[PDB]
Amino acid sequence: IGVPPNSANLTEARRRVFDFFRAACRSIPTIMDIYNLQDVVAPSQLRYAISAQIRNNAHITDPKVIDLLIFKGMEELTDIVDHAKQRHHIIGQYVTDFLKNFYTSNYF
Amino acid sequence: KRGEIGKVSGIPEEHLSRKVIIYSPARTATQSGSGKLGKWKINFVSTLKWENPLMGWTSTGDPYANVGDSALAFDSEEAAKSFAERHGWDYKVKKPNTPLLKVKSYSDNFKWKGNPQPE
Amino acid sequence: MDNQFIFKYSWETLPKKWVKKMERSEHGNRFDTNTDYLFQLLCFLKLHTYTRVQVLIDICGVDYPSRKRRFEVVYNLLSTRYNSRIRVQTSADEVTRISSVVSLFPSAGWWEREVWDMFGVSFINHPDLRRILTDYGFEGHPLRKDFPLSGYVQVRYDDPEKRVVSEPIEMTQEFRYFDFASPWE
Amino acid sequence: RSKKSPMELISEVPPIKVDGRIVACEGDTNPALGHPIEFICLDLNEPAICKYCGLRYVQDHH
Amino acid sequence: RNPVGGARVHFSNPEDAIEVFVDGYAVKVPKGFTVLQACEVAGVDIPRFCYHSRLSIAGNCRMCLVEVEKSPKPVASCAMPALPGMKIKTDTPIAKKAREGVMEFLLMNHPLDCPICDQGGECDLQDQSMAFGSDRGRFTEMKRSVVDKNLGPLVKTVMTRCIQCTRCVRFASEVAGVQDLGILGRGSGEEIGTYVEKLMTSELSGNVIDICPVGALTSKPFAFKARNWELKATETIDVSDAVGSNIRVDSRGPEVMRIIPRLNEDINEEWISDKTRFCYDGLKRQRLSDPMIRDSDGRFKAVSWRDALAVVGDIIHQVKPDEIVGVAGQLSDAESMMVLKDFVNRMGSDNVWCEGTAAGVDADLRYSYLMNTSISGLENADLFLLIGTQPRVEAAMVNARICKTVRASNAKVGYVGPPAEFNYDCKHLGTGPDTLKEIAEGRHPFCTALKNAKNPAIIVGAGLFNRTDKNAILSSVESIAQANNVVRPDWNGLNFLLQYAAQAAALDLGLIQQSAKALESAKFVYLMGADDVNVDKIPKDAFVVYQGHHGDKAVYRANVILPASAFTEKEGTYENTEGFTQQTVPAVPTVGDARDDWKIVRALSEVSGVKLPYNSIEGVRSRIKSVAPNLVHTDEREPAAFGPSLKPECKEAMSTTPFQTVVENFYMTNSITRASKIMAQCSAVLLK
Amino acid sequence: AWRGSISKSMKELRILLCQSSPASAPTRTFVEKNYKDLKSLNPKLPILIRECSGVQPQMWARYDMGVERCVNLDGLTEPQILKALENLVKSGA
Ligand SMILES: CCCCCCCCCCCC(=O)SCCNC(=O)CCNC(=O)[C@H](O)C(C)(C)COP(=O)(O)O
Ligand code: SF4
Ligand code: SF4
Ligand code: FES
Ligand SMILES: [Zn+2]
Repeated sequence: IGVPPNSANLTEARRRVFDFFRAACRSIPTIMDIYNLQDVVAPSQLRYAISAQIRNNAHITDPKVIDLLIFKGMEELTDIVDHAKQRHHIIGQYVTDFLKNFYTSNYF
Repeated sequence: KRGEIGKVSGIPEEHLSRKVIIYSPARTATQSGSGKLGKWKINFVSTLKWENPLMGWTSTGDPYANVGDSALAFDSEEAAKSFAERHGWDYKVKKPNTPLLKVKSYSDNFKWKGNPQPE
Repeated sequence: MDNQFIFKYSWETLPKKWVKKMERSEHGNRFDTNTDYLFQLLCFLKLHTYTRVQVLIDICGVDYPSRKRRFEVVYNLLSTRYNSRIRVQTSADEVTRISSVVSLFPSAGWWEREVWDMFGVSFINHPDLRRILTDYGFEGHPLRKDFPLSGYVQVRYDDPEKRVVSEPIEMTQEFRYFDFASPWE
Repeated sequence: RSKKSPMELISEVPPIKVDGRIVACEGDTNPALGHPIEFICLDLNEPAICKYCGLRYVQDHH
Repeated sequence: RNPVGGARVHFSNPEDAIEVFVDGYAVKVPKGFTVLQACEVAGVDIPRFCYHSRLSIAGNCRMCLVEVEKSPKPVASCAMPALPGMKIKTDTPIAKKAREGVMEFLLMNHPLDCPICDQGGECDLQDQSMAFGSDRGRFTEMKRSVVDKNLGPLVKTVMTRCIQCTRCVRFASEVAGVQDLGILGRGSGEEIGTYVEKLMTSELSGNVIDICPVGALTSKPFAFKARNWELKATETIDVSDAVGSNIRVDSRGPEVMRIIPRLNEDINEEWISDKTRFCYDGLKRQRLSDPMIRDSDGRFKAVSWRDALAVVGDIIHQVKPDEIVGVAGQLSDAESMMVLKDFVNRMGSDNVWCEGTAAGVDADLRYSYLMNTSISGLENADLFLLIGTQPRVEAAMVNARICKTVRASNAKVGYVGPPAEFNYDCKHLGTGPDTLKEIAEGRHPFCTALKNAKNPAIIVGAGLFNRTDKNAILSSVESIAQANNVVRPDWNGLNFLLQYAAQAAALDLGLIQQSAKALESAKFVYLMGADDVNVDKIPKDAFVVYQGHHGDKAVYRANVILPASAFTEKEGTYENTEGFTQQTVPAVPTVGDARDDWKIVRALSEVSGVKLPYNSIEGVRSRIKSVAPNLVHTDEREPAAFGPSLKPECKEAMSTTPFQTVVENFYMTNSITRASKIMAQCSAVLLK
Repeated sequence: AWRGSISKSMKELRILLCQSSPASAPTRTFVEKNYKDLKSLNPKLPILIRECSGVQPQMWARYDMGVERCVNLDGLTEPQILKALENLVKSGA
């Protein structure tokens, strides 16, 4: 339905994180069989990829930032659910050094 | 520090670690008016600009080539610092140089030049 | 009704806590209110007998990257019966959510969606709030002063994979910014 | 002909003869279709070159 | 209100501050501060054509007219001194119609050559005409004209478009110090010129380009190259000399178009030297773009970075732990010199010094090689004792301060050294250290003049450090300083003048030559931008590796060559003669396949088999904090800590040879100017 | 005795001290009266003095291979600073 108002405390933020992750999982088979990909990728590893993406922003403290990040998460998920994203965009998107940089360019 | 707004901005992550310079541009020497002072800008160092090998046009691959000049102007140093801090850029503030007004009088043109003492 | 009559009556009739800032000029009567009283103020202006604002013209948005409340959403309104034009504007933020007005004016849905698309200002309890103008998978909000004019990504056709793909931008000729601003102004 | 660039083609036009200290150059005979008027003080013995057209003016007297 | 342009008002007398009403808003200004300056304090910007804040006040062009309640006629705000309780009026019909009336007269005889004027986009005449002017235009008769007379290879003049504001004349008479430009004639038709064939032959003679408001005087090398709006303005510093003058590099794409001085009240004060201004041409001349390898037959063949670095790392192992001498350059930021020093030290050798007069300079207490008195502080000196320095060709922007002090405060100068031409009256005491011995004795009236003069300054040039009796001469000048009491807790008089940009930072990092026998029996020579060190001293079998951006002489005798980056496309820090540390901005991209100096040195270090703690520009700066921490504090005016009493005694006799100049051609000092086309033709007719 | 045998033990002895010197005052008092006497009997030894107002009082030393053995003297005394220089010299040999 409509956009949730806000989260006053971090407990509601964690609850919304869990709800978003659960919804993304319940939507994992439809995106498996709508893009016509069954054997190329198993549904298991997408769960780990989503978990890693969620855990990436672990240092966020502001509840509003958490809410807006979760909203962007639902937006991306809904875009993927519809046959709107380009073919195999998801699989490509969701998968000393000093000398190495020096031999290529000055800007590293 | 505090790059949460940088995280939610949606811009490519590799551009969040750019080093930027914050300064107030000084008055040009070729003009005497001071109607272009007191405004602070963030200076992304868009150094890499090669030359197109068909017509000599200046090509570029840096998305921030002219952002800090054409747009994104701040009315104060604090606003620019807060902006760069919010977007998680490694800023480096450069304080501007201000002219020092000195007592200048027209009569100083015409001095007694002392007394013709032997020397 | 006369522009000054709207000024006087609305300022006297309105609750005092709703309007933080208000302006009268020939350009247009302006009511700068808080972010949370916006819904109530719009509801009052829609239903009151003397001030019957029935149609919402558009929902604008201005980015000021020099103040704490960076964005500023502007609601242009029109009173068809009394032939007046009132303008209500509030201040927003990158993360602050502002109450929607789709319940009052159903036409505001697309304008709120495009404001979210361009400036990234979310709207509370807005049904089906998603990007409307920019393409699918777009990253960043173009109308912010931060967004480069040319953008971050390009579009081309790649032969190894028979589809249209995207790369980081590589301009053949950079946008030449001409600084015409001069002193004595 | 096109082998003569304007660099070496404007130099083959003989300098104009005029009396007085200064002369007004407008380019075309119609002032609106020429360049902005350019008064040049032709006092040196070298011909004075108009900066817009490149036409050279020299003083017949003296 | 706040002052326009952020101008700072210095109240030398808190009690004396007359209060005036600029437009009804009362402000307080000290004694003096002519009506124009009072309005400047109160945030009101007044039109001006003849008034320059750096020159003497002149009253012509009548453009800054304002209305004072107790004045019948409109007064020239740029000349009328402030009085207590004035009611000034700026936005008044009198003070306005005055401005349109004056500017109509200004524009009635101006030529119509705006599309071809090189100052089209930044002309004060048209910018003020749009704001403070009437659009109609009434003049219809024939205008006047003035013929153009050549002067200088680098000052293109079109005197037709010259409002007679006499600003150039006052500049040449006061700041430049050479009187060659003057105003000739009477009435309508007065010209400005030298009246003869002479050209402006002055070191800071290119500043007439900026100071002239209209496009009458414009730079000849930049003739019609570009417009101001299509120029990206970058604020960097200069490396041509050791003054470190602030500049403003203007670039259109990947090349530098022009260099414009930047205001800095403590270093250069809105002026720059010609060598600084016109060295931008060299950055696009013959430059090293790819690494090269010396062949068996002497041919140069470009290779990849991996190949050349592999060759250098293979050859460096074969040599002894000693004989790995590495010489820095005069154009090398502090980070690169630190990386070079660390790299050489980790190889077991300590033969590292700075290009140009670094044989045995102590670099020990930070005042024996520094300009202890601030450059802005030279204006309070009452006597100068220039010792073998000739600061007209080594430091062009210090002679400006010296001449400004001489003409304003009427000081005395006692130049000692080889014969030279000065912009000011100087008393040539002598040519050698015998004159110093006389000064320490008093066999001349100048000893009495120095003893009776408070706040004296003794400037010692860097050339004296090359002499074998560096310690004896330094002890002699120190005894002169102590006996005459020029150094005080409230005023430090003794100071030294360096000549290279990368010299103060080189001495701060502690890289100093220890033995005069180096570069003689040492095989591995790492010439890091040292383009002028005598290559005849290096032995034939040395495998000299050259790291630089311009190759003029060391390139011929060099083995494997690593291209470098100039100062306009790097970031590292440079230090001033007075200990001021300031950074550089990467205005333009690097040409060819070249990297930063410190990056190349660190890559060589890693290839050679030794590991350094740092791998980024931030890591090098942290390392510098442990060797010369003052090089990482940019905006700090830290004074000298200790006095000169800590120096041990030097009992050796001084010398018998008079002082010798160090720079012969002012226009060819570094490889940037030595490879420039404009500088070469400037150093052909402007030599004398 | 030990003062003379420093040049053959290390090279490039660095001393850092603040200008205001809330805690660098002992270091300044050490260096002012124990520099001329040291360098007079220790020729051809670079003993660098770098101030950089707003920095801690370190004391560094570079040996033959470039190894670096900083000694922090923030809260020491002049005899204790001298003994720190002692143990710094002996570690080099
Ligand atoms: C095909 C897939 C479609 C959708 C793709 C979407 C991919 C991106 C997903 C959204 C990315 C986001 O950042 S949206 C969600 C962002 N939310 C957060 O990052 C919460 C911050 N972390 C915490 O609260 C805790 O540390 C926590 C780690 C939760 C637990 O650890 P503990 O309990 O010990 O405390
Ligand atoms: S000096 Fe100014 S007004 Fe005169 S022609 Fe040039 S741009 Fe136009
Ligand atoms: S040449 Fe330039 S500075 Fe000199 S009087 Fe003319 S306009 Fe003024
Ligand atoms: S600017 Fe003051 S009279 Fe010319
Ligand atoms: Zn013509």
